Amino acid sequence: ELESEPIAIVGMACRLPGEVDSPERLWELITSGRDSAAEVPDDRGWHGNFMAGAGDFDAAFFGISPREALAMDPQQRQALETTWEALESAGIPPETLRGSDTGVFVGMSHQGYATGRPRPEDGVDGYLLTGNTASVASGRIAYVLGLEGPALTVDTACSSSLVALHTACGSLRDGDCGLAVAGGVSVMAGPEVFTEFSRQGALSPDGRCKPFSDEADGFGLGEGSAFVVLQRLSDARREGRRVLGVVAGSAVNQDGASNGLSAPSGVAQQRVIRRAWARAGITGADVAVVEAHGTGTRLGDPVEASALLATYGKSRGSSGPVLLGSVKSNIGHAQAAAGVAGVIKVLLGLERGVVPPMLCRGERSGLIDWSSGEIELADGVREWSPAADGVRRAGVSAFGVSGTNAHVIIAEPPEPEPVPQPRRMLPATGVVPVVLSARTGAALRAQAGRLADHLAAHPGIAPADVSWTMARARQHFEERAAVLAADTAEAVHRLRAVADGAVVPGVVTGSASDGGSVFVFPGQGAQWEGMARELLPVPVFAESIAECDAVLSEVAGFSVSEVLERVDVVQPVLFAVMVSLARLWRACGAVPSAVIGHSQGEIAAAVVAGALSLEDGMRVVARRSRAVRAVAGRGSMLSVRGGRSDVEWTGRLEVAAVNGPDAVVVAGDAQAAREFLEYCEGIRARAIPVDYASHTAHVEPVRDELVQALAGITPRRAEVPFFSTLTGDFLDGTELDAGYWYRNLRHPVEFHSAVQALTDQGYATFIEVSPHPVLASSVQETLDDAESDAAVLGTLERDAGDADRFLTALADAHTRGVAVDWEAVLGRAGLVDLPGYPFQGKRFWL
Amino acid sequence: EPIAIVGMACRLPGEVDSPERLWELITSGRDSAAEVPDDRGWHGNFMAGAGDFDAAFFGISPREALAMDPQQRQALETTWEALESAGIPPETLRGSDTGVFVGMSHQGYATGRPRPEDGVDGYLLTGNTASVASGRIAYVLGLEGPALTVDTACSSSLVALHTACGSLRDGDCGLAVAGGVSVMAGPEVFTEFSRQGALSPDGRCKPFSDEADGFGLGEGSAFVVLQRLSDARREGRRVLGVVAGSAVNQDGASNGLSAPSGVAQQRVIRRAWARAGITGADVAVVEAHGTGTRLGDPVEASALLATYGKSRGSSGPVLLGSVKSNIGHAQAAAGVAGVIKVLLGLERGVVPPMLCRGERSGLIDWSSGEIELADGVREWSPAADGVRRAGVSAFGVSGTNAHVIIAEPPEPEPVPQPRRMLPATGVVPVVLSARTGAALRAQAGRLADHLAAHPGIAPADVSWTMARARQHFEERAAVLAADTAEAVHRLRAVADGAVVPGVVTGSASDGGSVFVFPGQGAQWEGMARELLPVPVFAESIAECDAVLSEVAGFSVSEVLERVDVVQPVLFAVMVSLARLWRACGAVPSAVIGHSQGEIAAAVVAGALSLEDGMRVVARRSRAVRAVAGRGSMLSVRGGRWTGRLEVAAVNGPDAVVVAGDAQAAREFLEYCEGVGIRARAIPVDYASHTAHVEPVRDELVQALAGITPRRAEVPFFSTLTGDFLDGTELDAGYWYRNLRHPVEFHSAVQALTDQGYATFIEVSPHPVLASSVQETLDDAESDAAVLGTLERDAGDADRFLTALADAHTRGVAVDWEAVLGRAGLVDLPGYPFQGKRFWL
Repeated sequence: ELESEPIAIVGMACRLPGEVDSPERLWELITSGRDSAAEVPDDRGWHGNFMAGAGDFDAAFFGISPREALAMDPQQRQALETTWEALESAGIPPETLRGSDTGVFVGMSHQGYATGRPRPEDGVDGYLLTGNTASVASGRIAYVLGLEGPALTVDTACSSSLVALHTACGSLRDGDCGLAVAGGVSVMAGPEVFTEFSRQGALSPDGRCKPFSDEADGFGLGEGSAFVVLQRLSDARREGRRVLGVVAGSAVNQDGASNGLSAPSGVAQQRVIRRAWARAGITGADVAVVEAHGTGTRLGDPVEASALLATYGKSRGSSGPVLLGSVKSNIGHAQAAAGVAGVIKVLLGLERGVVPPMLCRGERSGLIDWSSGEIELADGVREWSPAADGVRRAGVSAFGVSGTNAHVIIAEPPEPEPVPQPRRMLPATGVVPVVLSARTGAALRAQAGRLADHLAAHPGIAPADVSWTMARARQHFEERAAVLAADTAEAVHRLRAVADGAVVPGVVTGSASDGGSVFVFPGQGAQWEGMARELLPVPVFAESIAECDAVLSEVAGFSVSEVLERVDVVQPVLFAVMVSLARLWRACGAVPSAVIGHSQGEIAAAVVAGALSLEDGMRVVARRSRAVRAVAGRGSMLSVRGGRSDVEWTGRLEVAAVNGPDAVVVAGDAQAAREFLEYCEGIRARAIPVDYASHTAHVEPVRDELVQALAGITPRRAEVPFFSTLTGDFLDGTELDAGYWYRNLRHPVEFHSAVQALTDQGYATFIEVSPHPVLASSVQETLDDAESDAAVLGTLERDAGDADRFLTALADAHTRGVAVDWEAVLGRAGLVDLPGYPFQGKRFWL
Repeated sequence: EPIAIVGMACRLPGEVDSPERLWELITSGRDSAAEVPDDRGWHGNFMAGAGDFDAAFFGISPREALAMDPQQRQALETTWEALESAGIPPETLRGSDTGVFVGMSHQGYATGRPRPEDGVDGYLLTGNTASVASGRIAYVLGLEGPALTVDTACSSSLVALHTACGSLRDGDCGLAVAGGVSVMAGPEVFTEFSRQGALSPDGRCKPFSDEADGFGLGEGSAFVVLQRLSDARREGRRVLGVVAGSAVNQDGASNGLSAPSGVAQQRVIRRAWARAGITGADVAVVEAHGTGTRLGDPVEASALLATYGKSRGSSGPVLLGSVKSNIGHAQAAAGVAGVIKVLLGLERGVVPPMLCRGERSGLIDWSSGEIELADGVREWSPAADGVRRAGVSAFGVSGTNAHVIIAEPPEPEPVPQPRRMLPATGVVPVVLSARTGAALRAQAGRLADHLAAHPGIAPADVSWTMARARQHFEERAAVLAADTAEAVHRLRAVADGAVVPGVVTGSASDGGSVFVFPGQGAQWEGMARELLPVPVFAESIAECDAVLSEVAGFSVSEVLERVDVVQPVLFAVMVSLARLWRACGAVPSAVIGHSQGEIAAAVVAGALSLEDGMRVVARRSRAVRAVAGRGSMLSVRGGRWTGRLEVAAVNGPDAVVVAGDAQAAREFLEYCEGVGIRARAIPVDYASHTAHVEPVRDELVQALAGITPRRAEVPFFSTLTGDFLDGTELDAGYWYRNLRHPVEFHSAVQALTDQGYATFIEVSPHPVLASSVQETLDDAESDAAVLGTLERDAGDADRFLTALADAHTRGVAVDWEAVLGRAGLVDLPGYPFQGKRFWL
């Protein structure tokens, strides 16, 4: 039950010359047949291939000071940003990795950064050693990401990154980690490496590698950053990762005693090729493509070609000629990153099912025996013949100038076992949310512009995939935005709206907060005929509604009563929609730090908090609302825009609620009200459709009777902190007896007071759990008084009791920082390749 | 499989140049703290010879040696030493799947614009890029397994050791070199840690002491040779200990890249026990990262308490220590250093001690009494298993951690030992070699110093180790000895350049060896009877006896002569001595013969079967007997009655044999006694190589007419024709013209000399022609050497062992495994490196 388990490549990232800043841009360069040879930049201080942004670093993203960033070797910084991008390609939000066996293996050597004396002004003392010692290149990644498997920096020159891959594959097979980042980085800071190869006469004047060409006259120095994410195939499939290829086998060895430390030996190259085949249990006939070391040196190219001839050339059998190429023909010699660059080239190929081409410049080298016809240069895009197995495979080679050699077999990934897919809460409406996050607003804007450009340049991409990917395969940062969209084109328009600062429907913006969420249960006038009907397909919701039907009939003979009103029906139905909407938020991941209610709302809130069972909570609102129909006739209520005290004629009307700084309820005698009302026809007052006045003495008649009816209820300790609008503070759920429920009907509702307290205590998000926003505007006004940044949210709305509205609410709750379990909401779609985090890099170059 | 440590080597501060010196420094409670050297540029711990390097040894230019990072030079010389500790002649590893794993980081060498006068242009980069530190060992030594350099700061060499083991388990290589080297060339590292305030002003690491106040910086080489236990046992290597389990993890998010985390340390310790299939109770010793940091040491102690301190259950407190207390923080070699320290202990069966200073840190919960500081030497309790174990930690400042369980080597499955070729006589040869004469004397003195300081080590172990477990270089010397005192005495002679009995000196050479077969008077009564115990010899005498019985009656008449018996018996002794040389490794490039000796030479070369050769010498001899009585031959010192004596053989520039009629010889002798010309008769009544034998011709040529001359598998150089003969030319005629034409031996030795042969071996019971050959070589101004085999009144195993040693000193290939068999590998000084200082 143990063997060389296949290792899977689940992500990849690279920064390479020729303006390549992602695997996909590398594909463009290779199919274009453009190269990157250009003159050395002046901004370094002393022809070749150079990275666009070698010295740019989003230092603030990773919490690194600008002084330390200036001291960090540009290789340390590329490795750190490219590691991040690789995990994003694997679809792993890097936070989930903190405390993980994840290992880091970085191939690298020294390139002459920070060799002068430190200009004291720059103030890099205390940072320069750590910014430039090899082990830190790998240790820093594990520090910044909280990774806890092995972290090593390895130097074998040109093969460094393939040796790092080889080591990570053993680490994974051995149990030393369960996920690994492996790759290499180089940035030619100083001119020492270029100078030594010039002196040797090893560099083409072009700056271009002409691999296997008659025009080969030396290699072109390059640089870059190339990283893959490795995982044992079993763990990959079990976690449903998107496998890009697999390392079927790999090998490492040494030239030994060649003719000069740098001299190449074809025999060594053959043996390393053959150990790889052995580890992978294949023969050369099973490999259609070879991505060679391929540096364009007159004497080395034939050495490499003779060993391919002696290995891949023989017994090709059924398999036609082997295709041969080298990515150095487009980007130059990327030194410590050369190997994995090659590996990312063949992986791009596997995606598209074709053999990646090479910039063939001129005629084949006359020094190579092509007479067998068994090796062909990959001149343009070609068919990738599977092997007799039906498996496509490639071979990648890196032969370092210190004599250590590597060869790796990359194979297409096996077919995944199909698994039963999880269900998506909320019926499908074609509308999908697409969420964005960055560490600043400029970065947030840039993310949105890039997603829009990608989706415009890549249409046909399934919006469900962009939705799932940006919610499940990306980390959520401080500054957020979300865009509802029914089809790709509507996404681009609204993503551009985020990008350019436009307010537009279907687009929301917000900052994520530490503080808790408070569920506001209003009651009052949240009802509308036909409410929340479109949510009865949702089992979480429908089930709550059904159990509510059971216990209502037993206590009031009533039920759904919305297949197609009056106070002792409306209140038992608004109770039911509110505890149901609450359970729906719960099952979508919004967990309440506290519950608060307005009058009857407090009964749904006590249920939602666990202080009263669903049964007792129904009985309390059924026999509280039957008891109010018994003091009908005389009595009514009115809303009065304008704050209390100013509204505070006596003995017939009194203040019965306070809802915000600019909103009060007054109640008392029916006629007496019309009096106040038509008085104000000359304040924006308005009367509530009521035949009685609660929170007044008109209710003392039903006291004792109510208290009795609800004497069998059993208040329990709450699971969620219940804030009493009566007491004005937190209250053990045992204290919610009939007395409390009478005193709730009689005493005045100090709701503005409670919202002020909860704002004082630092709660961040108020979610009105109701079929129509009733208190939301009043709460929003209270927060403006306290000059607060707390956010207020509705759930459903009249003409909006649909899933599309709850989806909108989920989108806004998440944008404010409420934890939406997007897995439970958008089930589990596939991972699509979308732009990475939009690093806001500044230049640092000592 | 378990990976075995089969060799080990280290250069460390405190004058430590070998694992034994480490044991010295550690058991005598001294430390190496001292001021920074002046000669480096710019308090700590420093290697004595950090900039010394034997560039000529590795064939490296002095300019390239100047450009090379001392870290690269030390790694090269220490890798050699570790290979010698393994008993592996490094040349036998050329073309081998041997892996090189080098832990290392940058340390400030070559940081300034180089003085053009230095001439480093073109070597600086190669001599300072990290990959070349391991790539160059693979290059110099021809190794072909993986070669990596790795940097995980203070854990580098244990991570290196961890990677090698996985490489060995994976079949990626079959032997690995692993370790770490650091040399504080410039002061950067020192300045940084000073600024941070982590460096004790003492320069001294005080691990787990209340007096801890920072660590002291240090440097070092520490390397071990690794091999799968199966393969080590097969090759019969000496296992110092086994890497039962190793683990590597990272601190992740500690309170700073440098901050230590105990959970991280606990987890890596427990992964290593899982790989090794043990629990903390089974480990008696922990060698720690130590350092002596006020805040670091308690994190390490807390993690050790939570693993090695829990659930010991009547196994006693684990012992605790850190070699940094004696040598400081070797940085990249800190780990293997600690490994070598616990290996030193495993040898002697005691827990190696630590220089504990002051009182135990009050920052540490000693209250369970389950962890005890390794005060002085202690008993190493084995575990219930019965296996002695130790744990070694190295925790990197980049946050990478390693813990390694070192265990005692398992008991070797015993195996029947190969037989020695020669009968044992308590006399052993100990052979010496190095690249220059100076180095040879140096190796001699260090072996004498070593033997003086460890008496009662067996001479047969010294013999076997020096002959089979070291490479043999250009300048050689051999010493014969029957006890250690005598070896010491003669080894001093070699060291002092003095001439003494028992001691031979010489230079190995490219040319081949010629087996020289005389006839003459090599015989003596009872010759070689002492070699009959040796099967290869006995079997050949016995097979001669048979063929001679069917051509005469005599046989093994070497117990309790005349011509038709002596020439047959000399023949059987020479061809048997030839077979003994060959079973001992000596390949003849060519054979040459003097008269009847050519028959021996033709049989040794395969041109005649043993029978046809016996037959030729038996008849040829009887032929002489027939035409005897009158006639005589005499030796005459001088270069080369007229028709009554002629020259019958020219043996050298000053030696001639004159033969003729018996009376005319008596006349030539009296004249010589008068005129003073040195001459003496040869006890014979015949005159061979004159017309005196013509009579018995046309008779032997008929008796030897059924001989079957075959083609020779060894070039036969005809003294007769003075050039190379196909063995099918060796017909009866030849064997007659051999008896009648005069022996032009001197001319043949000149000829072979001019073809570049290097070594002449007289395959005879007594060296008849050897002094003449030397005379011939002296005049050609030739550096070639002349060797004998047996000797009149010696002729036993001792004289043959002596001959083997002299042939080895001159370049002849002696098997040594065939002559000595297996014996014990013992630790003896390494190659005597002759380093000049290099430093930019």
